[PDB]
Amino acid sequence: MKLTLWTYEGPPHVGAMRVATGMTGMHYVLHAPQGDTYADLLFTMIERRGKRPPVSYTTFQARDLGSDTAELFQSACRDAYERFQPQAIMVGSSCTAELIQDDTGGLADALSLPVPVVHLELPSYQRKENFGADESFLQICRKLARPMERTEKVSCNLLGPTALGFRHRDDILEVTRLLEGMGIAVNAVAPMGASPADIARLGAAHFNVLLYPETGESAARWAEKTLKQPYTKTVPIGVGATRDFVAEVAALAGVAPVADDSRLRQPWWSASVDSTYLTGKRVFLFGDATHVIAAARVARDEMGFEVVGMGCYNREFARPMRAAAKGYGLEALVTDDYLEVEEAIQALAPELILGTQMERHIAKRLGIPCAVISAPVHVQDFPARYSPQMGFEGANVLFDTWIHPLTMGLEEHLLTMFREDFEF
Amino acid sequence: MKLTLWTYEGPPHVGAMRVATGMTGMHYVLHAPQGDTYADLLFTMIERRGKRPPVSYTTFQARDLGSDTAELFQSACRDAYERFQPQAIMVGSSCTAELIQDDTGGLADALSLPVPVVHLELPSYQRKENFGADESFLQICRKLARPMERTEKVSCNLLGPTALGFRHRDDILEVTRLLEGMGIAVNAVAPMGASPADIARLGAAHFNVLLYPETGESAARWAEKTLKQPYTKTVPIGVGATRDFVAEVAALAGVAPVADDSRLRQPWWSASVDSTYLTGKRVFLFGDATHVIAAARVARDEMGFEVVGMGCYNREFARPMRAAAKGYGLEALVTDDYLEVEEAIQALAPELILGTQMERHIAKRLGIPCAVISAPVHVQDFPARYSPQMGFEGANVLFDTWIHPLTMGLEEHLLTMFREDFEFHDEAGPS
Amino acid sequence: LKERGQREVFCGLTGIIWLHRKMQDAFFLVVGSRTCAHLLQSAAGVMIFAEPRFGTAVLEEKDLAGLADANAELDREVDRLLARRPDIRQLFLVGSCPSEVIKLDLHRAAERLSAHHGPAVRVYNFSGSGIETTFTQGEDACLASIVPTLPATEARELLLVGALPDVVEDQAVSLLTQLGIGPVRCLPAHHAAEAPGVGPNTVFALVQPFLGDTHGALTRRGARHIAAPFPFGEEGTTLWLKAIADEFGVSAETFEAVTAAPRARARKAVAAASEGLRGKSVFFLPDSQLEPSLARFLTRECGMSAVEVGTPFLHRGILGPDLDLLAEGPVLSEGQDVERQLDRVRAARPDLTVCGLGLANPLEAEGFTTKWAIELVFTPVHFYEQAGDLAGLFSRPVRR
Amino acid sequence: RGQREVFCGLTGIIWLHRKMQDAFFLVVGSRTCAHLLQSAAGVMIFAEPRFGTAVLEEKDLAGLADANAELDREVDRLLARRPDIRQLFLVGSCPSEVIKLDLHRAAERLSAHHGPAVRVYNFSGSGIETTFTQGEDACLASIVPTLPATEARELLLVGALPDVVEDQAVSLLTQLGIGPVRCLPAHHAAEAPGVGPNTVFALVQPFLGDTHGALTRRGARHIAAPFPFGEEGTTLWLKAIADEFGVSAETFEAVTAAPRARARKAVAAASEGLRGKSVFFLPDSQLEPSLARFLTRECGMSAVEVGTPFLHRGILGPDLDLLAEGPVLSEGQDVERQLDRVRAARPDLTVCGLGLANPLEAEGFTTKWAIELVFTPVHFYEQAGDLAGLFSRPVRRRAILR
Ligand code: PMR
Ligand code: PMR
Ligand SMILES: [Cu+2]
Repeated sequence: MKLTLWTYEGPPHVGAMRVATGMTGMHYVLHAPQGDTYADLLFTMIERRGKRPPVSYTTFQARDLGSDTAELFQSACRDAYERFQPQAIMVGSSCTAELIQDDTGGLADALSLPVPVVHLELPSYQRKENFGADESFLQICRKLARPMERTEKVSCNLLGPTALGFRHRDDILEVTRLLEGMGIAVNAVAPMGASPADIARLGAAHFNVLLYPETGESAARWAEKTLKQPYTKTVPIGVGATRDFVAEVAALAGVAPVADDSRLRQPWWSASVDSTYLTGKRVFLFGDATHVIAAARVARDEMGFEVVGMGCYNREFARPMRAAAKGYGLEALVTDDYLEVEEAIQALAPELILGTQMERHIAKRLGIPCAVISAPVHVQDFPARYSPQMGFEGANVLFDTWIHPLTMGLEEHLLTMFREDFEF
Repeated sequence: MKLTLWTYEGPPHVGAMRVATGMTGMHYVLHAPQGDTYADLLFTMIERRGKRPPVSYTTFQARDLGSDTAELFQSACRDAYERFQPQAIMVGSSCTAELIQDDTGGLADALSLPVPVVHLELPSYQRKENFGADESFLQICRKLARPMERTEKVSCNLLGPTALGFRHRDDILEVTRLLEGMGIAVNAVAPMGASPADIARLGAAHFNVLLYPETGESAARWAEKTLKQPYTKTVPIGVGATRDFVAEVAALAGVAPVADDSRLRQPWWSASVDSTYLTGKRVFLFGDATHVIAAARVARDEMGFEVVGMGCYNREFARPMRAAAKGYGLEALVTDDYLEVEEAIQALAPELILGTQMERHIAKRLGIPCAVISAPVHVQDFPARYSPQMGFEGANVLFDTWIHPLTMGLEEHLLTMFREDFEFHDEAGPS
Repeated sequence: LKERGQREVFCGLTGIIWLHRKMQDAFFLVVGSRTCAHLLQSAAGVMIFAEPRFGTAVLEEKDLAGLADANAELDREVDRLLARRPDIRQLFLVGSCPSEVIKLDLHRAAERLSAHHGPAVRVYNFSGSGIETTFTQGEDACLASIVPTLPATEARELLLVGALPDVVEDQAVSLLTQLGIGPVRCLPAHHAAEAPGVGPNTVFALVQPFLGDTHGALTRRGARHIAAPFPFGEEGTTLWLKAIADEFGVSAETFEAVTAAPRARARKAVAAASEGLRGKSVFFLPDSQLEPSLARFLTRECGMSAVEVGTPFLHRGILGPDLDLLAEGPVLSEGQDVERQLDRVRAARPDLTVCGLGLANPLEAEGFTTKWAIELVFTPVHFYEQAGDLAGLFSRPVRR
Repeated sequence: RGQREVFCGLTGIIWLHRKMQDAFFLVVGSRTCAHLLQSAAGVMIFAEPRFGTAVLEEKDLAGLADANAELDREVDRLLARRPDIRQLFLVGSCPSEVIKLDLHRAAERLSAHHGPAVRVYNFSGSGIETTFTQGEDACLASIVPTLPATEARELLLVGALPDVVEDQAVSLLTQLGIGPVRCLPAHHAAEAPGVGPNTVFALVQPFLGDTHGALTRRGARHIAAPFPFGEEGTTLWLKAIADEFGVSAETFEAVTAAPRARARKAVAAASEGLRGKSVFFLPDSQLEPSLARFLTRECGMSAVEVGTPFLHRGILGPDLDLLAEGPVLSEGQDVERQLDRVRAARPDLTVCGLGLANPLEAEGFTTKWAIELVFTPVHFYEQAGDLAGLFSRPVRRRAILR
């Protein structure tokens, strides 16, 4: 009923689509109305993924509102198998077919396709895309990932990276570099580059690594029991989080905590006399829960920013969010509308607000320095340049991206100061 | 002669300092009046070098008499010796030190420095900072380097990088990655990371790689002649130039030209329906000649930008630039003053002024999208993040950094176009 | 005609994106689920960040398992929004796929809201769901919603039935008054002040091709349709102006004098953009239904050989005027599933591959120079002065 | 003797042109001083500044008369492009001194040749004579002789101070029963204050040493008052001025009671991080002792080495009198020893030069980069807690980053 203008999160089937588009060769066929293929635009433009996302909406119309929708789905699955030959295939429904129940899993079993089929139950009215992605990942792990022999080398699986994710593609590369640096080999990244063969091999690792808890906590928790696999908690955004993560995977694997920090310039580039106006600036962090928490641990501990606000939109992650908010002395804004956060920063007026694209836009509307750290973004925020957000190079990226608004502000402030004085 | 408020290049002694502080264990004992210390501030703050620039200043406050100034220079030479323990010493004169009659090298020899002392001549009134850097490089190569046996594995020399360069750090990381991924090791990147011992070993690499021509080309020629080390010419800024550079270094070393283009995002991204509005955008291109020529290739080929004007601020490399400009249907605009640049931008009215710090500001005053593609830049343009320019990752950087101002404009212009800023016009049928 | 397949077109709500631009005193409350909310959020893009009139009230689980509660709550939220937005004078409830399936009485809801709100806010309802509509058709439905309400005028008036930008509609009006009398009344009223007098003798000038049902709704009032090829090039524009002129009565001399400057204005521009289009293969995929007009223009003026002009919704009584200038060579096939025309594109490789945005990037990576028709509806290219701009937009001869 | 880190006097031009508008500064010299102006201005140069370098190429080296003719041509060209100039400045630089290109006789040559509306004056920011802030001193001291005289008790506090703070000071000071204050109401025209035998000048910024001498030459009367930086400095300054001009203290206690309260409260609010931290006042701007007295007493600091490039005890004695004579001063400046003293003493807060700031901060030293206090408002009451704040900033930043 609530009047929504900018939903931070899409519907959950978008999340399932993100997981499917991320990995290779698993066709997430959908029972969706004609027109719901709009989601393909996100992956084809903002992520600029070349090939069409491996998803086949049934696209039913006023002609199709009865058992004809079931026949549409039947066709969609058998077609998708032959035409778009997968090794694994998803089923599910959007809002419309969620209301017009069609027994998606029953239909998929009715085809009885030789490739595994992952039945997806996606409540599309009370949950959101982060759920959708996590639930889809969990279902495909329980359908394809079975316990098996540990790799003789100590190995880990990165879980969490997901197509159309904030710098996920770069972050996998950075964390892979770091893990290999310690000595840990990455067994299979899922679900951003994995393949159903790789999901089958998931169990072979010694311990999963949670890069993005939003899309990976369910998978890691299930892996803890089914595959007897511990998973690291500290997402390594920023220098301090990187050190903790290094120590954590070191303990988990058994290898020394040596990690090469010769690319760490942020501790030096922020301790410099140049970065002294940055001390005690007010910041309003908003967006993804893990991103916000780690960004706060950076802002208040490695940059000198004073956190004056904090907020989130992952209700799923409200508990750690609130815990951290107490940690910094603030109160977490676990909301899902731009109105609340807008009023919050207007009351607070922090110097550097940062977060979702909305934070940037209503920063501009309020003329406040603006940065981007969280998930909801457009094509510009998806860069072609190597810009991870975790690891040491992630720390440097955070530094530059955060103080760029500040440098712009200082330079424009000067330029207005200069060439301008009382006329007489 | 002219009222210079903006000067692209700096005085020659500044370039000499670039080279000196780029090295590790090289003190640049410089005759200079009290106050000429200011360049240590440039190095310390713009580039954020932890250790202070290893240069000394024989500051003569008001004993300008030749008997005194010579003594100050000698004392400073010896003091810089036993203070900082360098493996070699660099001695020269700056500005008034040229005006004051001193023997910038004779005294240094007279103090019987056991460490090698490289005598520098820097004509402080007809040359610039890029010259100075290149000449200081030539001097240290002559003094320290010496022909020896070729290394068993083909070793390529990354000639050219210095301190306070435009991304002279992320760039050499990228080039080393490409070269070693092909297989060729690097012997000694000579400035921006080379002890005088490294310069002593410059005569064992097989084939030189001239990273940044302007600061290091003369050393490259001397290498080709004396050390008999062929030097590559193309600067791998972009994708086309990178492929050419890869092929060239393959030929010079007789190895396969394998290229790790898995990181290459710029070709695909530029060839996207998201960013076809780029076609037919006049871009003004200023800055140091190498970066401008490379940016010319990138803008004309990889992005489809129609380039409207190519200028440079170093006359030393004018001829290649006029060659390129005649290539692109334009005429080069080699100048030194900001006025002629301002006029050229005003007349041509571009839509993307890729240029030095000053062109960035000329753009902002004129309201044209701006970017930095050259050497004269303040501390902001020296980022902490991995921001190379050559190599494939350099191509990705180039893409995003060049596109970002245009997108800033577009979404800005949109928010203006939008009804929030457009509820001012209305029509009712036939009015 | 999707052969039970993936029809890539959007649900009609995406038309609201520019409709809200046209009628600047009109709010659009969409009752779609989070899927439709995300669609509006995305397809609008930067619209969201400047207080757009895009209420996407999401119907949550509480709105499920209940019908009267749902529309009562809708009444409540509407009242709240006019409390926050008193400037609005026409509220546009729109039918969504979730609204259709739950059988929400959008008509009755709009009726009760109008009743308790009065003439101050004339809230209207229409349908823009993907279960019924397809992209542009939403604009058709939205204007058809106001069609009965518009004042009945039996006097001979002209209706500018189209949402062209001011720099387009104003030019059209200026030209029409320059040759004809021009009792032009733009149906997409800029404000409620310019309420057009639709009627029996108020013959309506159709200017946006995708408008199909519009025809029916206006003709119910008696408003006749001029069989004028659609104003989208040297042929469509000229024929449209001519037919509109003789429909009201204009001498050939006056027409020539009025259109002489535009004729030379656009002839040079179209030629200067056509050499990038001179003699190449085209392929229109069914995104938005402008393709027949685009083929009528581009194939004959810029020499773009017409392979297949796909269309999601083909029309006979409206498309006929520009259909006459259409060559028989192009395949008039309707909107199939993406696989069909995609395989056709792969087989008969076209130089320019106009399609939906979803196929634009893949076929661009698949060696097909692509132009997305999505740009067309926003970019003002629907009259004489912008005929060359349209050709330049279609040109896109990007080299590396 | 040794390596001196202080910059040329041309660094004065950077704030002089802003504070004294309608005043163009031809710094005739080499490309080197050109670069120094470039870098120091940083972003000013983009905002069409009122300075610039008249480069002496080899051509304009041997022939001094040739250089003179070219300089006259350049000056005419500038005034044609800048008719709004009211006082051009032929400021000499180190090359200019070596070439002994007398700009004084040049100023005579082009005084009224291109219009008497441009009063071309000559001073010398050359690093061979002045040291950093000695530039503005030399500029104003060359201003002094051209100034007219007066026949009234006139308060010539020297206008080297930001116009906002200057307006504050003149407001309070006139409120303390004082008339002529060298406060030109518009401040956008040549102030041309009168300097006679009864003229009383109050030194405002310590670096103005030769200005004091010049005013004494013009029969003007100095005020030996502690400099208005912090709380006691500003208080004693105002009290002293009030006495010498003839005003009593009774009204004074009421005029600046609230300002005194704000100054003390703000200093107490900003010195929370500044609790007995050792300060090594490295000689950079010769401004140090005036800041020191403030820090050591009313901020609650511990001075170690309050050095100075030059020491004008004639105007520093007042300020030093409040300074605890424990902390040593320094007339001997050489980084070859200054940095060693800093490293050995391990002061928690050091005001190093900018080129020494980052290196010193790399050695576990919180460095207050000193170029601010000349450029940022750190004078009088309202801006005393501000000054304490910029000093407490480095230690707080160190605290956060450990
Ligand atoms: C490294 C040489 C350099 C540069 C590029 C500038 C500009 C500039 N210098 Mg500082 N600055 C240097 C030197 C000088 N600056 C000058 C001006 C000025 C001041 C007062 C200030 C400053 C600073 C800077 C800055 C911001 C980045 C920085 O250097 O830390 C630039 C670009 C700026 C700042 O850092 O504090 C927030 C600050 O407030 N510059 C002057 C006065 C003559 C000096 C000696
Ligand atoms: C529903 C998904 C989707 C997304 C991602 C947006 C925003 C956006 N859509 Mg396109 N757009 C979608 C659909 C539509 N777009 C709309 C708007 C819009 C325009 C005017 C533009 C465009 C484009 C894009 C793009 C990429 C370029 C951009 O951000 O502007 C986004 C994210 C972009 C283009 O097609 O290529 C240059 C362009 O200029 N769309 C419209 C027309 C009413 C719809 C139906
Ligand atoms: Cu920016």
